Amino acid sequence: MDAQSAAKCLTAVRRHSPLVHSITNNVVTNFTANGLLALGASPVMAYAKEEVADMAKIAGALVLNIGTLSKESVEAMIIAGKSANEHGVPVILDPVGAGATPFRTESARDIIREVRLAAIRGNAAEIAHTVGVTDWLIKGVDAGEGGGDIIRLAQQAAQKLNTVIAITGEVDVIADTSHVYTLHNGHKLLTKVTGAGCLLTSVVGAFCAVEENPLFAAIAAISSYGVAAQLAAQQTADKGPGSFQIELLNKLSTVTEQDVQEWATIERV
Amino acid sequence: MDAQSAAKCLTAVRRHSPLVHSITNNVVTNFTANGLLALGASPVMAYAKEEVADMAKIAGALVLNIGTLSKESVEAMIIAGKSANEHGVPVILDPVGAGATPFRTESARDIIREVRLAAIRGNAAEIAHTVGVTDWLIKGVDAGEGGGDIIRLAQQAAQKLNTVIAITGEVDVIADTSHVYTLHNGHKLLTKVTGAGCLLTSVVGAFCAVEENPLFAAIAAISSYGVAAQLAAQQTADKGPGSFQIELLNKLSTVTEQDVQEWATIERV
Amino acid sequence: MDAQSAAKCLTAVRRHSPLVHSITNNVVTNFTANGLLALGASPVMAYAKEEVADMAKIAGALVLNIGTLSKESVEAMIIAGKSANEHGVPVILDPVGAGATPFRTESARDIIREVRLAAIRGNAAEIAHTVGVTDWLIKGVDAGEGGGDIIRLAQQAAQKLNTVIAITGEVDVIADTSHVYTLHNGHKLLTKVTGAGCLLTSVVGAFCAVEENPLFAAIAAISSYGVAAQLAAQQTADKGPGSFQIELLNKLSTVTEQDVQEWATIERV
Ligand SMILES: Cc1ncsc1CCO
Ligand SMILES: Cc1ncsc1CCO
Ligand SMILES: Cc1ncsc1CCO
Repeated sequence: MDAQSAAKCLTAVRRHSPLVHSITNNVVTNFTANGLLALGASPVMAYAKEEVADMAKIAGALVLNIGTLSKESVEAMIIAGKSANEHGVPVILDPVGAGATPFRTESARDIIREVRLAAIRGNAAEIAHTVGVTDWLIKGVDAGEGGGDIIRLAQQAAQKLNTVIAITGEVDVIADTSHVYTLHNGHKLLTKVTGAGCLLTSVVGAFCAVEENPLFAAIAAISSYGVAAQLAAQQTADKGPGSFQIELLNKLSTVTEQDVQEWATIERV
Repeated sequence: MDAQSAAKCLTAVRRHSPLVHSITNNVVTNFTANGLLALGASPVMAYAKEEVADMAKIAGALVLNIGTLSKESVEAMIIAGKSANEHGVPVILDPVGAGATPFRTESARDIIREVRLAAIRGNAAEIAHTVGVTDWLIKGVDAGEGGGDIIRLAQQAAQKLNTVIAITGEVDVIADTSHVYTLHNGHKLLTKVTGAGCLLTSVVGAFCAVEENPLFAAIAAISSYGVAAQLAAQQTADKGPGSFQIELLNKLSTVTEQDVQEWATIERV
Repeated sequence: MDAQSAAKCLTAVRRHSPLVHSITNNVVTNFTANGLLALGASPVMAYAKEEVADMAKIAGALVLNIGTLSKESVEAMIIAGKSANEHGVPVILDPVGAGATPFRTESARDIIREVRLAAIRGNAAEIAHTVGVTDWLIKGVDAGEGGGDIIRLAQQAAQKLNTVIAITGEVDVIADTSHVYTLHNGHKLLTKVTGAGCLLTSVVGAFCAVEENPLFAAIAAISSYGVAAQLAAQQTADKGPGSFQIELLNKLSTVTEQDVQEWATIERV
């Protein structure tokens, strides 16, 4: 895929306005919903065991996030995932905090055993503890803590689970069983807005609802989000993280196809 | 009622600063509270069964919203409603998603059987499944999917439950047992801000706390909110949904009596 | 302590970026996290009984808030507090609504019996019902409902629990077993932003993670927050509470040491 192609998937999402069902944490519910609305999609949050199966079956995509998990919410995520798997609705997982505490690592591993996933998104450490692999990294600072080792972790995980693995960082690495790509987009102010990464996972869900190949959907989602963020930072930079949060939402609704073609960097490895 | 009268109820709300108790969904808690504070009221959220009855009895109004309901939260809403009914505190209901899943339709019907309501607010479909009536509509696009049929649904529901029914849309229809009105106010950017409709339901609650006739309170609440939204969009328009959300809050605190008299359209049918 | 000293603790917080674990209400989760990120700290929310002990032990500080409490969340706060007490992590408590309903007063008293606290923050009424003392006051209006009586309540509570007591109001009163101070900072627009007080409690937590004497940490935290708020209001004033919320976040990230030295008023009694 290329910048031109990613830009086309963005226009598709806006034309179809897919329904994205989220079972997420309570620190990012409002931001995630506002971001999806700004982008042009339709968000819906539902967590009760008596309704998740019914809501998941009528959605375009299902997004699972364990940020502030509980025994009952993990049980609901699995019931919802099974329902989506039965009706052909792509499911995306964000294993927030996997590795930080055993309860999170356990819940993450349980979900991947019971639900077939179209994609998994998180930092290096979160992905390694979820799949149970090697190569350890949190995010990195400068120079280079290892690029080939991250590329290797991504491919190994993707091959074992037969899904798409997107490891985010200053440089994004995305891969499926037989392909690997590195992405250069975004701005550091995204680290000062809670839920920024989570919103990205939901946007990936929106793109998967309109593009059949999950690898292409993920690449187009991450490239579009990153360009919106950079353009927002240019207008937001020395004002602060408060103004950036608001301008990010504005840009998610005004970013064009030409913008993505000009500022998104996609490289096949 | 007229624009002049609606404008007077707004000044009343600001003078009394009523305490509005909300039992709502976790996607709109922060926005709903900030909007009520901006308007000039006092919000309070409490959901535990061991305290809802005590909190409801000291409030000026009670607002129930099933956006992200659970078995226990529906039970709490009913305990709270019964307490308010015992101490003369008006109760308002927003049956979010009624009809979307059977669990939501069931919970909505259970609440209206056990609690006496001053008003119910939602779209056409939500109102029809909650009361169990005819006439089906989601929101409409252009031309006219039927105005008289919506007017009929509103009056039928209002007569059966002896309460006020407010069906929102590009054109708002409000009615009680013997009166019907259509309202023309607002801006479409309200559809790009999550919780915008919910905030409106809470504002109706604030107005009911200071005006004895619930039909008049609802008309004045919806007219004032809509004018604040239009004035915000004029200053927010080509910047985006992010800037609009912030300007809506600003306008809820600066909108005047003259503003409402000039831009709110109220028509008795 | 003085303005010069408080300013130094601010730079410390930004250099260390402490991890602050919050077990709080769902009306202020997003705002609290964004404020901590803006300030320069690292927030983490976790509420499940199967993980709070593990998360608390690796944090720099623990913050407990009963704003929208439940039977299970109070149980979790206590398990988390015990763990922090075992690993030397300072714990801060915000007894939101203590006195409003017996369930809140009871839960607040249970926490102070089971957990050793570095500090407690709330209004006069909340502090009196939590500790079970005299002197009653909500916030005050003008003239003077009693300054010496508030000073007395603070010292009595601090002596009995051997902790720091911070009673907020137009004038802030902070004290420990043998010292008392009054602080003059902030702006009234903080009352129009939900979670403003709660964010302050979390900021106190961030400062306690880097300064050994909790009294000094609290003084420096409250002075810095108040100066950021005043500077934001100067740029936000006649636009509204919406713009202020956003500018407050901006200022929490741009406020300097010189700013605090110039606009914070600290007086030892
Ligand atoms: C997006 C969303 N999901 C359940 S409630 C809600 C807020 C708008 O009612
Ligand atoms: C409005 C509200 N209700 C319970 S907590 C809260 C946030 C301010 O403490
Ligand atoms: C700060 C925070 N705590 C648990 S989830 C979360 C949102 C970012 O994932």
